[PDB]
Amino acid sequence: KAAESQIRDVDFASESANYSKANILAQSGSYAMAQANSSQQNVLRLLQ
Amino acid sequence: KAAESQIRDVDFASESANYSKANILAQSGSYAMAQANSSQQNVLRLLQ
Repeated sequence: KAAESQIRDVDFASESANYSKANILAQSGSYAMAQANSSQQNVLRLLQ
Repeated sequence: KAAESQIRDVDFASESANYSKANILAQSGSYAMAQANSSQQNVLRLLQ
């Protein structure tokens, strides 16, 4: 029963680290997308 | 998609320059046409 646990279950020690890392990366990626969508507003200064 | 954009779309950077240049040229050409039409009034001074 212990040898099976070694294969099947997850260790919350590492799992919470992975989750927090992925969450901060999600925030960063959302900011990057929000900036990428806006990165073209400068063209209007040419046209106006 | 980016490789296609490189071939198909236009860059407003250069396009606005081309457009403004052509517009100023149009104004100058219109003035030149007006002066060309008017450049014959001086004959009347002979006849009068």
